[PDB]
Amino acid sequence: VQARLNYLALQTDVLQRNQQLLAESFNSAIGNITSAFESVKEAISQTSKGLNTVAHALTKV
Amino acid sequence: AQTLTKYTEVQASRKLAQQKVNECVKSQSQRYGFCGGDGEHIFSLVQAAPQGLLFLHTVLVPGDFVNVLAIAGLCVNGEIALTLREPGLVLFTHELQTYTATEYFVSSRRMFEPRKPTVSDFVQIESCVVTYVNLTSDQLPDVIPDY
Amino acid sequence: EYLQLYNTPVSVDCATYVCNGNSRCKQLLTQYTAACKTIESALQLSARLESVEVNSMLTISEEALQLATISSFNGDGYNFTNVLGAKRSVIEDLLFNKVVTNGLGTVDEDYKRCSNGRSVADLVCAQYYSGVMVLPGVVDAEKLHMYSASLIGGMALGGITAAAALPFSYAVQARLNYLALQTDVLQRNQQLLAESFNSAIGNITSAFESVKEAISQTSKGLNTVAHALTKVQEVVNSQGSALNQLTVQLQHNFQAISSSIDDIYSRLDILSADVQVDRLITGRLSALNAFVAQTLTKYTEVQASRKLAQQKVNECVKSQSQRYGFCGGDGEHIFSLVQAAPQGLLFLHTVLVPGDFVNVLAIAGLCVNGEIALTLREPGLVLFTHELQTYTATEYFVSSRRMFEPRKPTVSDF
Amino acid sequence: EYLQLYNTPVSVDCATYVCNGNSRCKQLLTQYTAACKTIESALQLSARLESVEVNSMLTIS
Amino acid sequence: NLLSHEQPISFVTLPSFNDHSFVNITVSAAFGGLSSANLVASDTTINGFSSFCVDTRQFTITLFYNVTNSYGYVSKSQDSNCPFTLQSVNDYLSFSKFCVSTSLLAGACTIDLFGYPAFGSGVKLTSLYFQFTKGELITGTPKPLEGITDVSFMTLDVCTKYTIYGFKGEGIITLTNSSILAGVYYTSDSGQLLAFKNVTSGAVYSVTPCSFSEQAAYVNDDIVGVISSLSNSTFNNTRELPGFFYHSNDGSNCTEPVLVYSNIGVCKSGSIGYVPSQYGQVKIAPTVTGNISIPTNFSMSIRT
Amino acid sequence: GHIPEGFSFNNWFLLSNDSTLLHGKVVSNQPLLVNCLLAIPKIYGLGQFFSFNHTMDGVCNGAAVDRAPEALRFNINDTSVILAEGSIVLHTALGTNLSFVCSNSSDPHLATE
Ligand SMILES: *[C@H]1O[C@H](CO)[C@@H](O[C@@H]2O[C@H](CO)[C@@H](O[C@@H]3O[C@H](CO[C@H]4O[C@H](CO)[C@@H](O)[C@H](O)[C@@H]4O)[C@@H](O)[C@H](O[C@H]4O[C@H](CO)[C@@H](O)[C@H](O)[C@@H]4O[C@H]4O[C@H](CO)[C@@H](O)[C@H](O)[C@@H]4O)[C@@H]3O)[C@H](O)[C@H]2NC(C)=O)[C@H](O)[C@H]1NC(C)=O
Repeated sequence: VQARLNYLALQTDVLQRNQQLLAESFNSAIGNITSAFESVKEAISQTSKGLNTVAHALTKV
Repeated sequence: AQTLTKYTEVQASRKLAQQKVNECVKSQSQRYGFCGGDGEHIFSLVQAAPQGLLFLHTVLVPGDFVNVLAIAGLCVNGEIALTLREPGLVLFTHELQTYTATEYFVSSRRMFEPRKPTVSDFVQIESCVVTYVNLTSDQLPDVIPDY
Repeated sequence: EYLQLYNTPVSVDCATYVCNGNSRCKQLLTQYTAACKTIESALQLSARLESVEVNSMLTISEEALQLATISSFNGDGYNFTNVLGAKRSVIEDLLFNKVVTNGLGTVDEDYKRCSNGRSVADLVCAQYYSGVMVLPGVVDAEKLHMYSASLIGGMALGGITAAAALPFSYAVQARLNYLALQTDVLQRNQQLLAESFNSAIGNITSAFESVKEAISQTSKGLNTVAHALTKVQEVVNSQGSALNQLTVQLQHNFQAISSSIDDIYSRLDILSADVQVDRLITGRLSALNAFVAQTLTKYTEVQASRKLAQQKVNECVKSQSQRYGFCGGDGEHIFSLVQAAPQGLLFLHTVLVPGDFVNVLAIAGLCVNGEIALTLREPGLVLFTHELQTYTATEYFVSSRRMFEPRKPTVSDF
Repeated sequence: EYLQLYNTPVSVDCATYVCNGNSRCKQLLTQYTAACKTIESALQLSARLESVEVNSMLTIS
Repeated sequence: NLLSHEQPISFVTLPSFNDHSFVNITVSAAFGGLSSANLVASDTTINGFSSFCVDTRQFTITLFYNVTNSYGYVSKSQDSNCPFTLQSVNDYLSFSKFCVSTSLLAGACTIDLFGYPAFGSGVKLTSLYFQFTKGELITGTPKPLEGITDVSFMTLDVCTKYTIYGFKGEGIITLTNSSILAGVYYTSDSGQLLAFKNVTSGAVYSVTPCSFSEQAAYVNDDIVGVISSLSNSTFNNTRELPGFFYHSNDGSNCTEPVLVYSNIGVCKSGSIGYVPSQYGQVKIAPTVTGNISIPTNFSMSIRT
Repeated sequence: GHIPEGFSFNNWFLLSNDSTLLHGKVVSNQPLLVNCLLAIPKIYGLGQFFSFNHTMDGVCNGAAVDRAPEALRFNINDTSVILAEGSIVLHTALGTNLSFVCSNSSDPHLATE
């Protein structure tokens, strides 16, 4: 993931936890797509129904 | 007719799925929104789904922006004009309210990743231009440490 | 280039189409198990999918839209007057008026007019009494205008402290740098670019109001405005086709003694009237299944245009494309504008075409003292001399291969 | 890789298909208003679009 | 619409007085035998003759059976090779000519009349051959119906079961001041009547179906509102929008739509509103010398 | 034998034994080829025999064409002109003549409007 960040911009300011705010933002994303794969349309808002999200993926499946 | 048109309707999805595997999953895409819409791509995972693939395009999105005065280039002694080589890098100062400033940095335009300028980032272009900072070889090492 | 984003959705009340509100026919129609469910939900679940796809790719940006719409856009030599508008632009008004004057169904019709018979019903209410409803177009020409201005103004958005629009001669200089690092900047070539674009946009706006008495075959090809106007008129004319053939199948009789159900039930015995109304029910359910098959393939034909339009917005309009021909065929791309068009977007891919070529001797590298071999680092740069008739020469330069922007070599290039 | 560029166009003389040159059938066929217009022009306008879209990408140098 | 048993009849036809003749048909047969019931000496007449052809602009067919079965009763039935039945000819059908005979006429359909004097196999009493031509002038009728300048009757503004120049249906008839200069009736491509003239006065009337199609917004297992052409409906609030009416139990605006289509949003309470365009995150144009902004703290997001 | 372009079509209707076309293009078999146009001033009637086997007579506008008609079009503005006994007689091929007659009574064997 560090090598994949370098293709966007060469990384420099590594001090003060600069990777952990990426890693814990992924943990809290993958732990939310896994809830949409078992929750129900009572918990849907119209932005959570768009062209690149899990409720549209399920409707298409 | 219904069955062959449904194979044709699916082939055009499978050609896209083979592109997303090769450009989002196996490599990384510089194509702005191909891997999962607006953001900067870093990786797509893949999961098996009923008759195809589910792609989990893990994009990067900015919570915050930093506002900086960009400098086109340096016009040293009014004689030699230096410009950054790479169109993906910006030369800047934090000191928005003034045409010239305390100290200078380089970063990508795509992520704020600052570094001090290096003599290998700049090329001497044929002519100076009115947008460039007026500067002297007596103070160019305040911009470029190791000049 | 014209890319269609959406298909005007259509809905049917199958009991009104098949039975004209006759009660005895509705009582027979429920025996055809789920024939109505499998027509209605195919049209409704598809009309919903279009609504969520198109409204979810038309993401406006509020801090970009305020730089275009006010016409306070600093073209700084470039005449954007035809593109912006205060409500639509000059090109958007000419493009609708060249086609939506002969067109239909791209202006949303009102059904309030057709519960009251104080006027004789026209075609678009004779369909409604036949039970078929064209819904409001998936996105209106004001949301579709705001999107286009949110993309034009998105090019002037240099930073979120958006106090004034960025002079467009700077956004074009940055877009030239991704082709070649510009060096001979104290030359007329920025005004050559600007006054060439001023003439090119003057010539597209004239083609939205000129006529085929002034067309030649090269001006009719794959990436020019006459091809876009043929493709726009093919969409606007085609939208009625499946919906007319649905409606005339109500005047077929399908071997029954009449084409109307209250005629049959008011003339045959009630045993034989059910037997003939089953041929009208079977025929009219088949006419709807044929219409659903036409309609779903016409959504699927659009979706590959929408996916391409979204790629061109992300790679040509929001960013810049290094892909050679994707934004408007052969030439170096710098920007594409967008405009609203009858059921989609019109792209104005502004590509740099060279008038002239310099001829120069390219040198692979330097073999210093027969010992140390210097080569350029970057395959985009060529090391050259102007002196073609000899193996070695007066003085040396480096430039891009894509544009002639010479500079002296630096110890950092090698 | 093989990619198809063009589909070999086909045109119909709608009165000749429907009536074989019988004069009294042509007379009847005119009562099916625009039935031949909406077959002929769909084939001719599509054959013309293939002509331009293919002969405009096959630019020789 | 709630007019099922109520709905008025309407009849509109080319202007006529009360010009009526009965086509009254007598069928006679005799029966006998003690070990089974069987038929002898059948005869048929229309107005006392073997054939009749209608000349007056209204007629009624009536059947008289004059069957003398010793076993006490006869049941009677009809077979039609025909687009009508004898009692249905009376129900306002229209024709260009109409002739009836006991003997085969040139283009004719058959009505065959049968009796069942002892239950099982029936016997044919008589055959009626009908020669007719679909048209406008000569109309079947139940009874001689009065009038001086016209025979036609209408009810306007109410859902009616109509015959208008041989078209039949249920609909609302309304007077329109959209005068039209040629013909007598105007039809859709759907083959359905849209308007017609009262040709004696030039006035044009328009026909609507009396149930229109609507879209019901269904949320949480109830119909919370309905989209319509109509100004009145069972819900207690109505709102007018540029293309349609919306009916609901709640006239407020909507800030949390559970359904959207285009820019129309329907809330859980049944409110309607307009839903704004989604706002995407800002992208920064490449620029050389302005005050620029560079993306800094980056979160991560999964797009599926 | 064609009707001139730019003629008004003041009271010429396209014929139907059916529904009437409100607007648009149609291609149809109509009595619009003209053999002659016998124009009579509104202050005169006329009595003539027009035969579906002979050429129409009497001086008539433009060039006369020697064809027997298939249709006769009468372009009368005030219908007071057509109501009299024997105002039209149609001679059927079966040798039966059919005569239009009008009465102020609903019984035909015998007041201004
Ligand atoms: C509304 O519906 C009515 C119903 O009447 C419809 O009437 C139909 O009109 C057409 C004319 O438009 C009539 O068609 C003609 O048919 C005859 C032959 O039919 C005969 O035989 C049957 C017996 O089985 C009889 O019942 C019937 O009465 C007839 O005797 C054809 O002869 C006619 O053709 C002539 O004209 C054609 C061009 O229109 C020529 O192509 C053809 O060669 C004939 O030309 C003749 O005249 C020419 C003049 O120069 C001459 O040069 C030629 O040598 C030749 O002599 C025509 O096809 C049909 O009868 C009517 N239907 C009925 C019930 O009879 C109305 O037209 C219709 N209205 C509209 C607008 O829809």
